[PDB]
Order: sequence, then C-alpha cells, then structure tokens
Amino acid sequence: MQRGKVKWFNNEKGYGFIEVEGGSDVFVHFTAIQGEGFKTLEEGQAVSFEIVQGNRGPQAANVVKL
Amino acid sequence: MQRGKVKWFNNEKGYGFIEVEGGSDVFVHFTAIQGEGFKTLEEGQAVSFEIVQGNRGPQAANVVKL
Repeated sequence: MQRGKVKWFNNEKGYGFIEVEGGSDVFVHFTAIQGEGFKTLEEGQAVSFEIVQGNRGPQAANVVKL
Repeated sequence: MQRGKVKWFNNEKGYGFIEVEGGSDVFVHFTAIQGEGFKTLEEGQAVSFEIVQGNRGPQAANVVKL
C-alpha cells in the first residue's frame, strides 16, 4: 500500500481527504474503506491505501485503518 | 459507472474478472466488493462497478451485486 493520515472525514457525507507526505491530499470515499466495521474514518487516523486514477482524478482504494 | 456480469471468480485467491457487453474484461479483487458478508462473487452474477487505473492497470471499484 501507501501510508498517510486522515486529514478530515465527514461520516454524514461519506467522504474526506487523506494527507500524504510529499504529495497532494488524496480524496477518500466510504466505499473504499476496508473491514466489517462501520465505514467511517476520523481526523488523524493512520491508514495504508493505494492511489488509483478514476474519472475525477486520483482517489484512494483499499483503505485500511492502522 | 456501468453494469456487467462476473466472468469467473477464484474464491480461494479472492479475485476474478467481470465481463462487459461489447467491452474488455475488468479485473476485480475482493477488496472492491461492497456490502456485508463474506467478500466473494459467483460466476454469472450481475454487478454494477466503476473502472479505475492502479499500478497494475485497470481494475474494478465499488462493485455492487445486483
């Protein structure tokens, strides 16, 4: 994967951004989150993930709570 | 976003392909499958998905079983 920290995530809207070292923030949607738990993330949370290119540009995939 | 059908899926390894009417097959990994329950797909199952590009080439995302 790749590593970063959740910059913010709105659990009502179902999206937020992941902050990365030496890079632009990366959009994260709830559908990308891994695990049986409720599909939410919280400010400051450590994650591993993959950057993929969709029709709107870069986005996270395979987002795992560390 | 579009629909297709599962071409095949190797349950042990957790990946397979979705076949698209008039288009190329799309690789699908279990981590893209939405919903609760054991992450798996069955040959012939209709699905909705999006296509993203990662380091390995095009792959499915937001795979929903219809």
